[PDB]
Amino acid sequence: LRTFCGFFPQVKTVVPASLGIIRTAQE
Amino acid sequence: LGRVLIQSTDFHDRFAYKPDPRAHPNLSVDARQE
Amino acid sequence: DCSIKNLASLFLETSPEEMFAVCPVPLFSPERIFQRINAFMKRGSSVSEGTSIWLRSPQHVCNKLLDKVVSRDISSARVTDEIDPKKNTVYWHILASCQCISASSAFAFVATNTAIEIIERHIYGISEDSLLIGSLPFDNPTPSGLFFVFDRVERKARERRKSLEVLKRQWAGGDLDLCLLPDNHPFNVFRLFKFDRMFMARSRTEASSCGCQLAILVLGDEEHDIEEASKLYGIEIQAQQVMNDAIVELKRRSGLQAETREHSGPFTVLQVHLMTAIDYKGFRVVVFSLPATVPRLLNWPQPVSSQLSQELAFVEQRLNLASLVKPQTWKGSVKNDEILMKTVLLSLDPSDDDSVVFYRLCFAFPQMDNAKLCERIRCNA
Amino acid sequence: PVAHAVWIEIRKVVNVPIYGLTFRQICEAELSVVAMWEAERACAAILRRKSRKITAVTRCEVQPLNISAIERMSGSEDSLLSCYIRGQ
Amino acid sequence: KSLGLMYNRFAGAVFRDASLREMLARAAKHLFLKQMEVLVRKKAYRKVLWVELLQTTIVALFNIVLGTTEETRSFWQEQLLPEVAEIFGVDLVGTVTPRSVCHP
Amino acid sequence: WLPALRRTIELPPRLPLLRFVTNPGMIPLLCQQDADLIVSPSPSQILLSKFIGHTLVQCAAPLWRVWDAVEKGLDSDNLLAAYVSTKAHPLIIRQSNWHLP
Repeated sequence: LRTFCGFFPQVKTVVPASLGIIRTAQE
Repeated sequence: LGRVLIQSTDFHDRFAYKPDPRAHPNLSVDARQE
Repeated sequence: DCSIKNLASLFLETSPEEMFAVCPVPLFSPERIFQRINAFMKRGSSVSEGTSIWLRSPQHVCNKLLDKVVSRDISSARVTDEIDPKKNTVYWHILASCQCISASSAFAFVATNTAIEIIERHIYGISEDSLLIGSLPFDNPTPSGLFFVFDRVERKARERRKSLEVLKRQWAGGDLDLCLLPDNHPFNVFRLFKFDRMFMARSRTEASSCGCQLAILVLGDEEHDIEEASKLYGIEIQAQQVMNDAIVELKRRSGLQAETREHSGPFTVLQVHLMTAIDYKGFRVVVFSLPATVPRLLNWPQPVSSQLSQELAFVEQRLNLASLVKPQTWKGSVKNDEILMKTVLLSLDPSDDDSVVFYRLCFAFPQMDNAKLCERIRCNA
Repeated sequence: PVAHAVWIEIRKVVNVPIYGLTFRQICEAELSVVAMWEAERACAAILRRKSRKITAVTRCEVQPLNISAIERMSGSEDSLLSCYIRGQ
Repeated sequence: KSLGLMYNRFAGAVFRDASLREMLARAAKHLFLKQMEVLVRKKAYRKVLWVELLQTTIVALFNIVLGTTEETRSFWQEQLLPEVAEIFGVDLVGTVTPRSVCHP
Repeated sequence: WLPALRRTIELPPRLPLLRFVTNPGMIPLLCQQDADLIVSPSPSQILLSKFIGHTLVQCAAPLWRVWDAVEKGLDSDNLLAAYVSTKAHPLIIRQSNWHLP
């Protein structure tokens, strides 16, 4: 139990900023 | 051992506090109610 | 009798009297407990056929009596109309903890019995047969046990050795054989300095077939003087008392948790280590408890989910400190120079590793200074 | 009638003087008794057939040896050993 | 990384201490990575156990950034604030004494 | 000669019965009449804490192994043996706690 405490992974994936879902909401 | 050791004996100067020397002692132990 | 004999009545309105009317004030005599602590001996499991030694040794016995103290606890204990034994009554538990401290004190009487005969038979006895007067030429032999006179004096000397044999018998064990344990034994984990002397002491009497008290006599280590080597054992004894206080809480809380939760492996691998320092004539002759097998140093890099790492984290968070034992790797052999500056994990057992003891905790509290290693900050501080 | 079995029911070993063997290894092995109609004469192969090997399941007791001697001589891999090997 | 220019131009208080809080959060991020550089250089993962070594460095950093003791005021004025000046480009060493943004 | 004694286990002050010694209110004594007309530590609570306090430290006495025959004392030939020379008798250890009295 005392081996996972604290740290959590920060993930920064590659959602493309040109898809139709993002483009509709941004515009 | 809580009680009093004593030497039953079968001009002593006081002021030297010391048991009297004697060969073949007769030691016994009685509590100090007796 | 001379016992409590079923502690009953006690209804909170009885009297200031009737307390001193049905009780002694040795509530348990020191004969009733010792005639049922020899039950904690012959009733025990894992005795194979007849061969026990480590099980009956006072190192192990006082631990299992501690495992009986922690069992059925205080909050559900009941007094008064509980005349039936073998239940969770306070009369059972006051009987049980009195077995625990009688096991520690019986180790202590054998401790001071073994203590005097080390320093007299091997050190202060070769120069005690004669040489009262130093104006006469004082020629005392060196102690090799460590590595015609007038008729009146002769007959009173025969009276002396005969009468001192009565001292050595009865109250003490009826004489005891010795072993010298040369300077290559793997019991040197019990030892701190290279110029210390080991002495096994059996019973050489009917006993309870236990015997096995080894002692270490402090003498120094070259630039470390004899007062230095003695005092470091002294701070070691005064330090193991405090970890013994943290560890009896580990027995208590882990026992309470494992009982109440699972009433719906081992008990604890951090067992209590019993010692006694002496300070007789000019030396300290501190006595340990003898293991059946060799002590082996445990490597502290350990599994996270293992028992030894898990409940050491509880002992640690009670002591309000940080990591006591440093990361150590133990392939084999010793060095005997540059005495070990770190606390270690002795693992005294023939069976699986379900009973360990602590040692060298004197090198866990810092050297303090402002540099001599006897001057330390106090363990309770 | 005639014979076609024996169901040997070993209960517990007592003082096997296991020699050259790290005390630890002894209680970290797989103590197992293997039956064999003499003739076989310890035919290695037989000592593997999962029909003659009753392995232990308890914890073995690597006690010392006589004591008051090997205790002063140290080392002495010799160790009286036992285990409640319970099985037919 | 150009938040230092915003700290000088912010007039109001809620925007000033929010940018100040962000720079000090990134500061203790950088000093944790700097100490992590030391623990990967000195090859300590072979001797001391790894994850609890990570945990004891984290609780040492939080006790030394957030604190009501003198080791906190000495650690800020000597290590944290000078490192703010090199990565965010503003010399705020001497005016942001730790009882200004000590809030959780 | 007096041999001293400095041990690791005198009387470990985390035993579950030493809670009864420190605060004698939680001893599980029931009552027949009304409980609130009793002082909150009753005399049976306080006195039983005193007996349970003697018994643990009497066990902590290192002489308690032969304590029944300490009271009866040494007879004649044992007293001569202690009288011969200044040797540590196994009945006189140096007191270094003052806990029994």
